Amino acid sequence: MNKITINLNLNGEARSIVTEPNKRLLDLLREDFGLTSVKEGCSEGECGACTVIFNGDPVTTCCMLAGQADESTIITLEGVAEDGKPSLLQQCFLEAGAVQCGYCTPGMILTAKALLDKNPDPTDEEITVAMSGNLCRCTGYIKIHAAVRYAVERCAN
Amino acid sequence: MNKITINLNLNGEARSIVTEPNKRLLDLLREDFGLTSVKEGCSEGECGACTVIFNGDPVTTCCMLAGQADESTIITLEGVAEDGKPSLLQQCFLEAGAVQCGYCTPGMILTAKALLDKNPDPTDEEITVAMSGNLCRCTGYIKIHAAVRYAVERCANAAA
Amino acid sequence: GKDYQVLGKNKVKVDSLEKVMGTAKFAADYSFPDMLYAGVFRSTVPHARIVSLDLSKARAIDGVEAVLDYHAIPGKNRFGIIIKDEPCLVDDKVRRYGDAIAVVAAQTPDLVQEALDAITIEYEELEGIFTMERALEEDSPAIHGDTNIHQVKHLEYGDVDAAFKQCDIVVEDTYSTHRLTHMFIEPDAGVSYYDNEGMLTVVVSTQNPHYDRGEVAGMLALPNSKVRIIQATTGGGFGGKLDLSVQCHCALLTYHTKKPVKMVRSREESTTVSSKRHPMTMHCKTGATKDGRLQAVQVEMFGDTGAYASYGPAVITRATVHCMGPYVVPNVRVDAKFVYTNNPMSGAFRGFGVPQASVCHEGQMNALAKALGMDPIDIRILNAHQVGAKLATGQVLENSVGLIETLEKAREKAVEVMGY
Amino acid sequence: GKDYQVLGKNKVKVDSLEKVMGTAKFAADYSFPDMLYAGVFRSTVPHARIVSLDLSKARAIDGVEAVLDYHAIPGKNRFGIIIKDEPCLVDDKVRRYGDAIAVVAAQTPDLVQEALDAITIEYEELEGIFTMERALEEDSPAIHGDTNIHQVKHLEYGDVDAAFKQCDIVVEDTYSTHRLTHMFIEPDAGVSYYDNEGMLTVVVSTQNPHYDRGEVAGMLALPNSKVRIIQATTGGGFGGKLDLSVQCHCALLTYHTKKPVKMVRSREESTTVSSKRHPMTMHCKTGATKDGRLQAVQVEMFGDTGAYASYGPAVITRATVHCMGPYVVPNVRVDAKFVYTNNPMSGAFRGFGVPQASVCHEGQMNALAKALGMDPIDIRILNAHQVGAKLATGQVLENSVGLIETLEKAREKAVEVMGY
Ligand SMILES: Nc1ccn([C@@H]2O[C@H](COP(=O)(O)OP(=O)(O)OC[C@H]3Oc4nc5nc(N)nc(O)c5nc4C(S)=C3S)[C@@H](O)[C@H]2O)c(=O)n1
Ligand code: FES
Ligand code: FES
Ligand code: FES
Ligand code: FES
Ligand SMILES: [Ca+2]
Ligand SMILES: [Mg+2]
Ligand SMILES: [Mg+2]
Ligand SMILES: [Se]
Ligand SMILES: [Se]
Repeated sequence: MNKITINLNLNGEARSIVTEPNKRLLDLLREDFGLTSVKEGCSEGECGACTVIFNGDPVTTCCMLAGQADESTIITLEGVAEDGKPSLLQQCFLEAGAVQCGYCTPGMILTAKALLDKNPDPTDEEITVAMSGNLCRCTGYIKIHAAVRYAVERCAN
Repeated sequence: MNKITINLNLNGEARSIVTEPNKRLLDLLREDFGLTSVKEGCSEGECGACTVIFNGDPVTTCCMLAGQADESTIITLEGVAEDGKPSLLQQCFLEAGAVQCGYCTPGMILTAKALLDKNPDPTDEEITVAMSGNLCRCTGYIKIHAAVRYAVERCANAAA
Repeated sequence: GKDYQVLGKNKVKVDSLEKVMGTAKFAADYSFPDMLYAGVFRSTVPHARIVSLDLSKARAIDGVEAVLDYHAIPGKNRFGIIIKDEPCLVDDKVRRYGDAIAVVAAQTPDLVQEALDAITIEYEELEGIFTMERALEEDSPAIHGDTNIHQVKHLEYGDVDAAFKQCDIVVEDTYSTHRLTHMFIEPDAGVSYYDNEGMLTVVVSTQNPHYDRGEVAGMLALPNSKVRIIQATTGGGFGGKLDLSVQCHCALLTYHTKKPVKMVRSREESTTVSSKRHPMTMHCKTGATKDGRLQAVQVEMFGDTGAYASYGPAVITRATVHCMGPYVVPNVRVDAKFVYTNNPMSGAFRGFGVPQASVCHEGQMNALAKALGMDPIDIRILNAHQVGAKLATGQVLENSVGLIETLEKAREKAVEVMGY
Repeated sequence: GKDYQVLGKNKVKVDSLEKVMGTAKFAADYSFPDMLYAGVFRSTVPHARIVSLDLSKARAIDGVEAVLDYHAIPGKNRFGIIIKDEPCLVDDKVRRYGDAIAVVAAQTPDLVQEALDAITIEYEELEGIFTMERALEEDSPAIHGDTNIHQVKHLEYGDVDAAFKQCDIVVEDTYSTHRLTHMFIEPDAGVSYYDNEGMLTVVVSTQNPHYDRGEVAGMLALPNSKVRIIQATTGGGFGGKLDLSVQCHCALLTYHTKKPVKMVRSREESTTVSSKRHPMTMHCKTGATKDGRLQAVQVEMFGDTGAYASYGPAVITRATVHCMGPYVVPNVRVDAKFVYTNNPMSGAFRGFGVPQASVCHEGQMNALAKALGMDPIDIRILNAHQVGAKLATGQVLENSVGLIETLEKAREKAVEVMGY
């Protein structure tokens, strides 16, 4: 097995790394790039905790091989903050009560951001289906959704 | 400036590193090898806090270029412990009250050890001269010297 | 109401910022220099004796720093949140599937798994008990001690044998609740190490750091003050993280290698090893009169606490005391028995045996409400607890009782939203 | 003497283990991911206004993240252990050599130095004051406010004018001590950062973390509960690490870059910038009768507090309260005047003015003993403080007074070991 060269745009910057391909994209991000916001809750693509914005689209990084992130644009929770400050979405999650244990939060926010970056004014239903790939055992999903609805409204102005 | 390859035996094991030559051995040990026990109290050879055992002799690492550690055997405080436990000498510093702020201690212990590895039963005068390159602002040296003397006696004691 | 400065207000939580920013670190997010990785070699049988265990080939792998069994423990090898019947590493015998037999520490996760697949073991299987029936048989093989009867409680209030004669209605039925798992989104994780000052420390996903401290200190024979447990940001527990998970296994390895030991359970191993809700069966008979006032409740329940006690003693006790819903019952009889089995360890899960008990009594009430043409709410409001009432334990409610309000306000809201 | 369970015993220190093992971490031994290095651009003139300051060229260097002057501080820019007369970064004017003017944060120590070398500045030099004589001349520029007089104290006890007339012997001499530096073996060092939960933090070599905190919080306009100061294993202080060293410069650079900022001072800069012992000159007249009994002490002293107050207040009063020595003197008068100068900042150095005072009172006692042909120890035992003695401040000693025992034990030992 020979190491492969991987070029990608991670959190707004052009990165490049030569490493062994025998690993998942989740491992690459957590271990090689130190992005620990990307959680691993099941290892089978179910919980969504390992969700990251892969080319405008959210994806389960526990289902992808490191090499597949080549030539792609990836955004993890660390990339959401604006110059170290909580974005609008993040602020809404804070005030809405959408956060209990916080293990699912990164994925939730990334899924909600991916959505809002395509559909600024989504329907509550479009919001639901949009985040149906992320499981939470704490909130019942209610207040998480409210935070998204909250953000959209403040997005109007 | 081309990088150089430095081969040395560090704390018992053969290490090898390819690095820039424009750094002191003190920097190599602290930064590249993570041995923070090696202190920088003055940068000019006076305090002895950056002392390491070099090919059997105590030397001030702030006075040396990294490449000069090539083909050498070096022992820092981290390499004195025996299986994660305090060596006899270290146990003696603990008990003799030789430790106050503890900043000059790595140097004191290494200098003491360097002496004992050569001369297991030194005279008090020999102990003093041997450690005269290490400055301390807390102890007044009294108990640091006692610790070494105590180690020498307990070592002989181990004549069972 | 009752004007408060900050109380009641929806203040942004003190730990939400780091959670939404992604800087918050859960156990598995921690990494240290020279940090080794750990894995646990567990049993594949449910009940047996270890005839032969070979760790020689595992240890011989270049990259594996340690492989240990119970012999490696300097202190005690019996733990438990209530009853010390849980080993850190099987010594006595295997009492369940996934029992901790040995632990490994290596430089990489794969080297951990490699060292694990190299271990061989021989079993002398016993009769794996899986039903409460076979477990009660004075004939069955004792999983613990000389009996499979873990807990037995009996509550007697007033005289039910009599009251059951002053009732115009009496309903009997058997209830049964299944086995469930907390399923917190964050799998079990922990990391142990000796800090810069020599302090043995364990960062871990837990619900009770201080309890964990005692066990670790016990295992290593160290005074509590010399063992530090740091409850890291925890991704849910719901009761599944009260029992020990990786604390002792990590600490044990850090004790022997003196290096940091990280252990992150896969979802599979996490679910396989953690405790489960107590599956229960409850035989009940409630007697009431025309008007609807309850006169006497009688219950006989059983419980499958699993291979180990865990919160079993607390589950049976709390269940016994609540089996007769939040209603005033002048006569109560309760017989409860929990037994050890080779089924997954039963312990604490949101409710402490009350959810199971709620099904039983609420099932009866709704049953009486159906046999008396009463509205499920009213028949409840009638027998609802109030300040001054007397409990099956002889205790009298002296304050904070808003059960009827939850019944009226709720019904009201239901009407407004679902047309009650 | 009281059978203590553990008190008095030569117990191994709770922190000696890390020190002998080399694991103990002093501030400079800390390193964090993405950590930047910092340096300070300091004045090379003693007293002057800044005409111009160019930071553009320093900012343009690839690898330099920040180059800040006082304009970058969001909160206050006046600090001080006792008197808030010290800036974090000079605003109105330079008052000493080595005054902090701007700070730099960069990816490497070499980049920092490169940034400092690229900063240019133009001063409008004022008169540098280096003598207390010139400082007291009212036409001399005022380093602070409208006068260079920093502190004044006067102790009046009994009546020395009357007393001196009743004396058989009076010794009068002018004493003076010099300027010294602490020279702890570990140079000033610190590192700041926001932790995982967003907590602003500063790990530093200090003697007073809680004081440090209040200052940092005040600079960043934050509540004290939101600024964490962690005193790292400290390589000695002796008073020189009471004043702020790197805490604010680091915290400020972290507040702006949001990254960890490490600042380790070269021995040179540490000495140049840290406090020094107050040099003092004491004029004393001490009177006594033939039997060697003290009747009156009169001291007129001056202290050079340097550019900033630091412990100037603490030093002048402590020195004033003790300058008659550990002796019962029924009549004492003390005049003390400490002045600001552009000399290095005088602060706290083991003794707070008493070492300087003792040179005086002991010099007097020895001249008395010699002239009266008495044994130096005897003349001291005769006038020594004892429980019950009345102090020059009106205070009467009520307990714990063993001066005579030190005197006797000391002489007894010296007779034996040095032939006293
Ligand atoms: N009068 C009250 C009561 C509760 N609360 C809120 O609700 C929480 C629950 O408080 P409490 O009922 O006192 O229970 P504990 O804090 O002791 O939490 C443990 C409890 O919490 C439960 N809910 C959980 N919620 C989350 N997010 N994660 C778990 O693991 C949970 N596990 C369960 C289980 S099981 C248990 S035993 C408080 O932190 C508080 O934010 C409140 O504001 N005012
Ligand atoms: S770990 Fe990827 S979806 Fe759960
Ligand atoms: S808040 Fe805990 S899993 Fe979502
Ligand atoms: S730093 Fe090397 S002798 Fe002082
Ligand atoms: S113990 Fe502090 S310098 Fe030696
Ligand atoms: Ca626990
Ligand atoms: Mg300080
Ligand atoms: Mg001063
Ligand atoms: Se629970
Ligand atoms: Se001091």
